[PDB]
Amino acid sequence: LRPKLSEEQQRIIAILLDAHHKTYDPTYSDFCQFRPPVRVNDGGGSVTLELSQLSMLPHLADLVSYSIQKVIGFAKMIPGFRDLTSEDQIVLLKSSAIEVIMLRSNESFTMDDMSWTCGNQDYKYRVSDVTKAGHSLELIEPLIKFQVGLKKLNLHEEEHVLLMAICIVSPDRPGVQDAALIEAIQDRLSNTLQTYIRCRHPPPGSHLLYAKMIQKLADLRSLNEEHSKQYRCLSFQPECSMKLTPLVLEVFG
Ligand SMILES: CC/C(=C\C=C\C(O)(C(F)(F)F)C(F)(F)F)c1cccc(CCc2ccc(CO)c(CO)c2)c1
Repeated sequence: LRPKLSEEQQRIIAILLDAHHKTYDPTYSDFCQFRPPVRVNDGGGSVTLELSQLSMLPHLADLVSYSIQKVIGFAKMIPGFRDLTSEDQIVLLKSSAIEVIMLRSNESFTMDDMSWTCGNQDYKYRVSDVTKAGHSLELIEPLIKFQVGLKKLNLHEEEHVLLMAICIVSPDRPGVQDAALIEAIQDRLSNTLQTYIRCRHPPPGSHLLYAKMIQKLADLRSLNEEHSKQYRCLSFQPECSMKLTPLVLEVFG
């Protein structure tokens, strides 16, 4: 059966697409406002050198901080999100932050050279740039694999924004109070996504796509955990706080 999208589901998709268009700048025009990227010589991927310099951290931290602000903006536009208490809203935002950033960054990710390309050489981010910010291959390699896998799903923008919404409105996040309400909102979103795939996504992929998308959400949980561990290590580096931002410190601290 291929039921048609209800008027409510059509509205949801329209709202989410609009929300994304208002919070994701495909030209990355604000990136020049961040502290400048600095790339020190580290062909050997020396952890000691990377930690002593953290050359790319100010720039990446500003980019992630900027991204978190956009995600907060996007989340506020998710139908039903504002029906949640402020406490639950913040809990969901802090816990899904890095995951949603990983998902949204897929738009700049390119398989041409496996990088996040946001402009000229200066704003092209490779595995080496992320290691220069203090992260290790234990996170980066799996992240790249995740980006490629997501790219290969060839998601429609409608599916992309629904996936980000579903990621944010997860009832299984530690600290949530009204799990039932959150689950109701997520179910409304998941049903919209399943209905959309069944009647708008052409084969080969009309089906099976939903399961693959849900598996990406599970993958994100593992990446989230690894990122938290790496952030912990990074925070132990003296003077690291100045290289971050108040928003980043609160969300991951
Ligand atoms: C390895 C994971 C990570 C960031 C980690 C950052 C921090 O741990 C620290 F400290 F290092 F700064 C933080 F800030 F969290 F604390 C990361 C995840 C996904 C991508 C990228 C690459 C860059 C890119 C990001 C976001 C968007 C859009 O938001 C776009 C443009 O699409 C490009 C990096």
